[PDB]
Amino acid sequence: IRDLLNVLYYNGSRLSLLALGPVNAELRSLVLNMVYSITEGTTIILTLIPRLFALSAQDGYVNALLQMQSVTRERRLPLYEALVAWLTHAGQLGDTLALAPVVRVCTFDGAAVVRSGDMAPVIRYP
Amino acid sequence: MLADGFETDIAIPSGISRPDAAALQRCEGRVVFLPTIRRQLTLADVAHESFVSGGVSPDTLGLLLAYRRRFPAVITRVLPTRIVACPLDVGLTHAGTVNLRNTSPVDLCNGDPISLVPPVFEGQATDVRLDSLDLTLRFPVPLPSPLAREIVARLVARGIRDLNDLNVLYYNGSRLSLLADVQQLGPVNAELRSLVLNMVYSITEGTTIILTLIPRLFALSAQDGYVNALLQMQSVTREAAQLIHPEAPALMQDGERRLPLYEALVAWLTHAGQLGDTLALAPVVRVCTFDGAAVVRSGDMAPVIRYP
Amino acid sequence: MDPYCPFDALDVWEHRRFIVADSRNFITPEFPRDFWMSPVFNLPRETAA
Amino acid sequence: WEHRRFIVADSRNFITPEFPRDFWMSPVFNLPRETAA
Amino acid sequence: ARHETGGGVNFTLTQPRGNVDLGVGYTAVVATATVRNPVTDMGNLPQNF
Amino acid sequence: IRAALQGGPRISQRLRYDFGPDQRAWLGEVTRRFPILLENLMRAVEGTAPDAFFHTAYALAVLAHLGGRVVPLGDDLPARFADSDGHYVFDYYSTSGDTLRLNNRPIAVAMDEQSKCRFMEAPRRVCEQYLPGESYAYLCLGFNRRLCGIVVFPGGFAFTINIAAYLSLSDPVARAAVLRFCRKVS
Amino acid sequence: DHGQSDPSRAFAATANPWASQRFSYGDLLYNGAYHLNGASPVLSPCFKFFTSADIAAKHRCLERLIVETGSAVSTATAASDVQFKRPPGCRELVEDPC
Amino acid sequence: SPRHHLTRQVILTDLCQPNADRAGTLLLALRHPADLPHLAHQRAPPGRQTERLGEAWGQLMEATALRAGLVSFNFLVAACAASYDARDAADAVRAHVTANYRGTRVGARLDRFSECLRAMVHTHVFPHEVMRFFGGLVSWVTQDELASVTAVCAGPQEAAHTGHPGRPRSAVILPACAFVDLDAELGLGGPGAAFLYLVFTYRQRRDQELCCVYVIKSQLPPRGLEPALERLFGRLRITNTIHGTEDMTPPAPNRNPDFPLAGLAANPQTPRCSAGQVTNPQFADRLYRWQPDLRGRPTARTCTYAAFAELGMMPEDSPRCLHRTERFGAVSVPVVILEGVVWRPGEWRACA
Amino acid sequence: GYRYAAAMVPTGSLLSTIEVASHRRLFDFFSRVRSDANSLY
Repeated sequence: IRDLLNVLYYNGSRLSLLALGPVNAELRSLVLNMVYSITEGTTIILTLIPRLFALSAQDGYVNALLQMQSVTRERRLPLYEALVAWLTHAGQLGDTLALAPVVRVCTFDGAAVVRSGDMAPVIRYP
Repeated sequence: MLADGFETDIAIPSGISRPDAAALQRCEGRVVFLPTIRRQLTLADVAHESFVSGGVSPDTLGLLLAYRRRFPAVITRVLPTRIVACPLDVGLTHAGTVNLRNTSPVDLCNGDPISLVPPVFEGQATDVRLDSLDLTLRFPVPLPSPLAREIVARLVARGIRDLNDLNVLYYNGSRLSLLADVQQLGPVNAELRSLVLNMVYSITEGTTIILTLIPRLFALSAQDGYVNALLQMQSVTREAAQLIHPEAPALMQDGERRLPLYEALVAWLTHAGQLGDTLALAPVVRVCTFDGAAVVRSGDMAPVIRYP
Repeated sequence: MDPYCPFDALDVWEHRRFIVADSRNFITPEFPRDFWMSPVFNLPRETAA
Repeated sequence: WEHRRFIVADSRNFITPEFPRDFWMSPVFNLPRETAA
Repeated sequence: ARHETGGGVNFTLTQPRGNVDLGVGYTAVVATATVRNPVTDMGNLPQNF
Repeated sequence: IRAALQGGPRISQRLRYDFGPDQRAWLGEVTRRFPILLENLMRAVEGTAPDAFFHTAYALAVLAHLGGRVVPLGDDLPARFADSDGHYVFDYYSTSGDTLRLNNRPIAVAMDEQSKCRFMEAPRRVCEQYLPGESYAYLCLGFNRRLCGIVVFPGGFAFTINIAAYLSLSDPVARAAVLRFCRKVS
Repeated sequence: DHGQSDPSRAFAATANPWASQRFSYGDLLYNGAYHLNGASPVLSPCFKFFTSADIAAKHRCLERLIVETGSAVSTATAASDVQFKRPPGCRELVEDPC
Repeated sequence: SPRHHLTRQVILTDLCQPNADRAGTLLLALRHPADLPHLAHQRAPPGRQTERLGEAWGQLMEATALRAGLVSFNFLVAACAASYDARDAADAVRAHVTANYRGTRVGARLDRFSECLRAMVHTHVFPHEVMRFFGGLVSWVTQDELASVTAVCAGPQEAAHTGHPGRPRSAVILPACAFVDLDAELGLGGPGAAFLYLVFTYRQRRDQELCCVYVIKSQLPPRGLEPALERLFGRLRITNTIHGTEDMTPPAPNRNPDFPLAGLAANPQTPRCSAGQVTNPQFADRLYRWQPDLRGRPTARTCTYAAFAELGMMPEDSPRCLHRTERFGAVSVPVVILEGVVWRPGEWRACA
Repeated sequence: GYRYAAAMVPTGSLLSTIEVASHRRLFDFFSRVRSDANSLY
């Protein structure tokens, strides 16, 4: 998204992600779904409520958000033909980008920290 | 999962006619909502006799909002004295494989996460009504996942029209449609709030930058074929590019020490990417056929192994 | 004559044990406001002069 | 439990009273150094 | 004890034991005889704060 | 009081009191009721006898200030009145009806934008129960060792008043007033 | 106490005014109880000489003080590169005459 | 003889003590704390002090001397114990932490580790990202400053061999300041199995923050917990929205008017441009200009109140709760004893 | 509690069976076991 940060800290052990040539190009379809589904979402809700940005940032916007939280208070645009279609795509990326884990490591008779290249024991949720 | 599995008993009374008892052995695999994890329940808890709220009959949409407050279980076998089921949240069986049966007009391929949906389809709403005991067993319809994201998104969109077409589905090129009914104003406000809270939380200070990428996509869609087939033909932002050219805010408050785009994406995957689970229930179930075929037809059994 | 308030009002469920953020509420009586009269300070019949 | 409505005490809550034009020209806000009292 | 980790099954063996020192007074001697190689080089590493 | 309300102000609340939606109707009268109170402040403070004036919290805040310019008599001030600047000592005047004073002993409430209230350590008076601005029928009038004041209306709406820039007592008048109304600290 | 004399050399109150007395320049640098240098892993060898909280916690019976210095816990480590304060892991039975 | 999984880990005994807390307490692991002063430097909301956390966590490491360890549950409860409801029992959980753990001046840690949790939330590295579940004690071998911990990370608690053939099982032990049911407190009194939920509670104010840990037993699924956690803490979700956002600077007054897409789409006289004309100054600079401000908006990371996770279940017909007090040396504690618990953890889920 | 091996060989048996949980206050040690308690062994 910067093209149109690479410091990771785990275990107190510094990582790096930069090392870029094909990696920028290979990931390009991931970027173009992530941008669009957000920018479609932040305009339909901006169309349903045309006041989400024109309210004052700390007087009125907090007034409207608190009433949204409370349970007990009750040509043509292709507007409602988009809320269907936007939830098809945003409902899809929720599977492949949540990254549901399969494996838990419970160590036994060995090192607590598993190093790069070891053989680690594996359990699944029972 | 328990070490020997968990299997409930749904108690059958004594007075049931043989044209009613011999029609319950066609429930070898169905889906039954339990409210508890009791080992001995009654049929008067299972049927739609136990479903009805105070005075008010349910629609097809608010019927979802008492599914997630209940426990979906699968009948493994109807015995002549009782009905043995297995819940999906506690544990499946020893092997974890549970046999099912389709009610769907929709075929099942491998690896499809099964969600369950009420009988919304026309020409489909078939329930076994027991005349001997006034019992109405509404059995929900197992569907593949991306249809289940659609049909929930269809019916929520239908009620928003009625506060001030739509009913056309396609799967493998087969047209199929659903019933058009009036909707109760209660369970629509329970869904409209569940949308907007899970949606306004997806707006972050970092989203000011991504709004300024909208005029870049509309030009980029004219060069790559992947991107015009991405926007849509009936999209919205394509009409936003022909009217509004945004630009970014100039400076930031402490714009060195923080990552604005990274905050907007993590807060997007936890609210909007979670939304397909908020409206519907959890897709616990998917299909792992061992040796039978690749695709399970409608009306045939299918083995099931769990999933988050 | 209404006091300006940005916030309209909210709905707060409170279990009696889990009371946290101990603020205090404004007490108003049970009789209606037509009985709550305007203040009258009677001037004396004579003046200090 | 207990249920009630709830208005938040924010410091932006102000109040605007109205004064009469001849209010501050009152014989008590304007006292001499030596009165008859 | 039998417990399986890693496909293989560990057979951990334990044995509980006891130590009672029944000596009223001193009953054992260590005697430092010779000196092997010093670990620390006797050098000048000045200390920072 | 005139210096704090000369140009037309907005009296924001300085305290922390949550309302009710029916309770907007009560504060709506307090707006209409507002300038009549400020007169009958100055009337009822004038209306006291000069011998009986020196039981109020206002007189015991002046004598605690002229002493440092000793403890005032009767020991009405708290033991921690001279520690920080939030340790105020209040009065309680009736809002409706005849505007009177409703206190035996001056009442000390320590405080901390907004700030909460809190009593301190110490036959019975009903008006001793409630914090400043907590309820109807209580105007509150509290002062400092700095002799900066505050007038707290029902709901927590208040504004600070500097009395010390207007108290005009000369030094021989002051030390003749201190020695008569204080006591030397042991 | 510097109204009393040094038990080693009894004709002087100390041998350093800047190290022996309380709140001295020696105390302010090398006590555990003030924590100037507990953040760095490098050992200070006079940590056991100045920290008065450790000696006052020890007992006085010479029957047990002798055996406990037969198997005392060293403050240094040998697996460290330069010389480190010990990790809370390791224990080395190293005898202390000091 | 059912199936259960074990763990072993050589663990510093800085904060958890298997000498004091016997077999059957919860354990919570941590990430390695060298990343904490950088994550607070990175994920912090703007207009706050980022390096407050490293000073606060620093003073804890500067007070245990008078490596990713483990925090037992009784240590975490007693740290946050100054904000509970049954205050008499809350000063009984602290009353044996300072008097049974191997070490001196324990109160200098309890007024520091709770002070660390007062700095986790303002520096916005939330402790449920850092706190991870670890199993319950079935055996321990101890020494000075480290011990070998053997827990059960999966399975039933009531099956692992303790090592003593005198008492060759255990039972889950929890203090009575955190075991909050939602059966008797919601009216649902029917029989049935019940789950177990760990819950953190946040309260974001200007240097006035809290922490409350509970082991909540309920019959709701994780899919149906989000109303019930709002049910108790309705004021907390309010005060996190209204008092959480501070020193974020707003652009005032309203720089942004209404959003004119719906007003310009229905008119034919409105100027437009195609794909080849956009990103050019001779076509796009006659269109509408739109400069939205998002500063001081109470974002979802600034509006959190709770964070749950699964802990396990109780598969009986009815849960068997007990209420006893057992002896930790010379101080006895209000303890809720849970019987027959099967361990299954889950992911953390923010309730923003 | 009490010695479970001692009650394995009893010195004399009771005759009338009564709900003992009503007469709790007479006893120094009292414990109800549902079917099998873990702490019996």
